[PDB]
Amino acid sequence: PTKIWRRWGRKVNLKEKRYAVCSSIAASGVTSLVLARGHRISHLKEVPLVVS
Amino acid sequence: GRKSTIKPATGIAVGFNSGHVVTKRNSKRKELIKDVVREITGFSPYEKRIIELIKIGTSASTKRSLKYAKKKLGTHKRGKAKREEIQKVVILQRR
Amino acid sequence: GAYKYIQEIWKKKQSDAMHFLLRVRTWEYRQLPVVHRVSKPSRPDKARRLGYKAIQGFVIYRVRVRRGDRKKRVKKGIVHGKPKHQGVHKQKSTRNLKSVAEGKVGKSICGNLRVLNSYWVGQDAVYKYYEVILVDPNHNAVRNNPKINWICNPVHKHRELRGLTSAGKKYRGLRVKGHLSAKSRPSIRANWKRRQLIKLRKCR
Amino acid sequence: VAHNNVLPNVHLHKWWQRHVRVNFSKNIKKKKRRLLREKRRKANGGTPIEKLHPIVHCPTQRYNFRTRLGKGFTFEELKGAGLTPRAAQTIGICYDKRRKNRSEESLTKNVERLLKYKNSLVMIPLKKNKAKKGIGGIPADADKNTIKEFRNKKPLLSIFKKEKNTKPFYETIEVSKIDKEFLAYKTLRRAKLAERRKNRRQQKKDIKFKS
Amino acid sequence: ATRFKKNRKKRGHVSAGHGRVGKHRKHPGGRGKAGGLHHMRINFDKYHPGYFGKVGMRHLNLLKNRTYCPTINVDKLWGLLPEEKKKEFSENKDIAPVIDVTRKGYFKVLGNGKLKHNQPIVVKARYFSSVAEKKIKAVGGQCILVA
RNA sequence: ACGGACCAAGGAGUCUAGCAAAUGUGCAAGUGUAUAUGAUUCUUUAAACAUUUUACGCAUAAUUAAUG
RNA sequence: UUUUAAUUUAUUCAUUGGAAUUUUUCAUGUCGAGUCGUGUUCUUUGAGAUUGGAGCACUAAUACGUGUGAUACAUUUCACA
RNA sequence: GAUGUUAGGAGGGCAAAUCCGCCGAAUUUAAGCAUAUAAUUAAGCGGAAGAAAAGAAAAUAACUAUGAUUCCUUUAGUAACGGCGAGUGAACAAGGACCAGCUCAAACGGUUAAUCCUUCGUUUGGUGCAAACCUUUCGACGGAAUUGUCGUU
Repeated sequence: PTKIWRRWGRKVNLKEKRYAVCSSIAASGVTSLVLARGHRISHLKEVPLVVS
Repeated sequence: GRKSTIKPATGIAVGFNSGHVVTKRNSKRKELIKDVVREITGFSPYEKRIIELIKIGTSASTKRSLKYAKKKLGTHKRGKAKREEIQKVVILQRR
Repeated sequence: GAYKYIQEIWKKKQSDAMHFLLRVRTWEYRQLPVVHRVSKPSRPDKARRLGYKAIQGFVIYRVRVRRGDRKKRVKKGIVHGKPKHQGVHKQKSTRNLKSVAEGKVGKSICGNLRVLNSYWVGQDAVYKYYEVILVDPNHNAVRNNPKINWICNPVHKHRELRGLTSAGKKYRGLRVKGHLSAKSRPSIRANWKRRQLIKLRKCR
Repeated sequence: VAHNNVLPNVHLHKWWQRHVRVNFSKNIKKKKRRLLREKRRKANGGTPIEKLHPIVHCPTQRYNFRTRLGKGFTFEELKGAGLTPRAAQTIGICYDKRRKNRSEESLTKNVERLLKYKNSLVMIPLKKNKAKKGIGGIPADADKNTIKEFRNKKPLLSIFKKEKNTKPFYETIEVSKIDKEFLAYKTLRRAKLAERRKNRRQQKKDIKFKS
Repeated sequence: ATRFKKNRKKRGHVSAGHGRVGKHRKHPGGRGKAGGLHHMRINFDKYHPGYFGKVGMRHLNLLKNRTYCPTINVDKLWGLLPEEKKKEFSENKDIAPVIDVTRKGYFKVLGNGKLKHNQPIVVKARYFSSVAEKKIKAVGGQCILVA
């Protein structure tokens, strides 16, 4: 019988979490990766695009 | 270990008075009631036994009185205190 | 200052006077019924030193209780179990005779009252006698008093049955503190529950 | 058992499924406590919900060097600050009757902490512009203008926090001031060896002084 | 994680990898540490030699705070303090660092390792090893007892 | 030798604790921010984010019944 | 709609008590008894020459006392309560 | 003491997840089994609240000392208990949540119980359409109480 004391959550190292966030930002910064993820960005000027 | 209330602690962590070197800083009704209650109550039977054992006045008699008081009251401390008090009253009634 | 003399007198219990009065009153209590109201405290100093007061809603009942241990409630000595549990004679009750005495009067005989405390009164070969102080929580003389009226709140019903009187505190191990009690403090069962309650965090 | 494992030790021989409990509501309880304390500090209308606590030294040789927040200032500390315990407990100062000041250092440090708190206090009148100069060591009541101008300024909650300690674990001394004759190991060994007889001497001193 | 379990790959293999002859029964050797000294004795003696018996005297209540004593060897004293100040202390021979290891969290200074030659250093600690003190004063330093 | 007349649907190495090995990952004589706190986060969010310059665990030193 | 903060305003006249601290004296007071404790028995505890509880027997001292300081004692210091 | 269909009141039963007392196993594990374990558990009896119980030291410590209770992290599967086998197993310090202290007894007050309750009346005003509710202190009566209420600390 399924029990409520299953290991529902996980403890993730803070350093690994920060590494993952930094890597995700870096990946968002490269055009090919965004296109691969599936965003239709063929018409924007540059992929690390910033606005006023 | 033991400390010293004067002569500040030596700065080491072991030995006598060790530790840090902080700067240290430092019958008018009872007996009337006693006489009244004594007059209207007296002595318990075991107190009477101790009294006559003391009145016998030998070293063996005093040892027997200490043993008897210890058995009757429990604990050597209480037995000894009772024996001393009974000796005091025996002297005070002998005068 | 009379109470001090009374207390010092009752401190003896082996003097001729105290012995004689203890004898005559224990004889009278033996003939009296098991639970019976008394008009006024027979030990006014001791009752007053406990919670008793001379307000209207305060009553006192004298209770007789049988001495010794009660024997196991197994039919004959035919306990069906391991030899560790085969004893029937030397079984000592957890509650003291004083607590049993206050229960005898507080359970149903006067269930409209609240048991406050109880005291000694007398002894005998087969009976221990006690006097139990009870308070009427519905009397206005008790209710309007800024003191003592804590007992009117319905969280002090049957303290003698929940082990909340002084005798209960004694037999629950609550009269000692520190390393000598250790595991009794929030109640023995509550402490035991807390001591093996296994806690798991969601994320481990 | 088999192979090279630690010998098992699991204390699960009773009915433990009744005693398992898992906190799914840890952060929910965090939010609830935060909300409650925010609500009461809004309810009391400006006065902080925190109470001043003394700086005390942790017991035992493990935590000798560390200080923390104790409960309650002592009677001597409150007197040095110039206020009674009954009055002090009305202005957010904790008082306990159990602690005693064995050291002038602790006495003066907690007294100076109390004085700083008293100087930081600004007192709101009990009767709405009926300011009075106070009793029991309570500071004189502030008036309308200072109350108005101080009510819109951030409260000093750092005073309630345990004080940070300056850390001179590093420092420099001149080489010529180095004592080259000291023998620390010998001193420790000699102190340990002599401890027993010095306790005897102290006991004899106590017996002599008893008369 | 349940799809990586080894039992999944024995789905249609009758015995589930537990043997056709010996089978998987319920505690065929006993429960817990049952058979020590009798039929698990070889395991106990081969992997946990000194398991049975008792040695030594009892310490009725311990109070570990009394004897808590972290240690640091002399070879880490110089590394305790930052690099720039290490350079400054090594450069200037007229002054030496005095280091209170108790503030860093050490009660006893032990004597393992090599201190820098002709670099005086003063150390404050609650306890000192004999060799630790010898090295401290050999490099021209001093040990100071504190509490 | 035992089970199986037939068909459908259900039907059995799992979950938790604790230890170790293996491998992947992060950091490294340090590592893990525990409980808890804060924050114009509060559908999601019971998760994410954060931690005014000695909490604690394990590791950093062993050995002895033990004073050490 | 509930309450609950800040913000509005209080002014005269009067005598009726009470409280905190600070000056100068008297006087070192009270402080829980079949209770504590001890022995024994049973149970309970990690508590071990007994952790608590209970039954029975004995049965205290008076703050200079008596309880704790995890090994049973005697003489005794100290700390804490 | 009785007795009262005297006046005014209370208890009883249900419900239980959490809570407080009592009573109290065996299956089980020990590869057998008796101490031990299961377990101070299940079953049984009784008693309360929105929480209960605990709680303002006859407490720790041994330090530069802490300061009611409860709970969380940890101490710690440690000190210890145990056919020292299987198994069992706390406490102090440390970090946090919360944070609150009090009164009887005893003392003192007799140019005066200074206390309390019952019943009957009076008004000081307020919110309610109403029903009803909150405030009000002048009493009078009858009692309780010196076998001790109240004030002071």
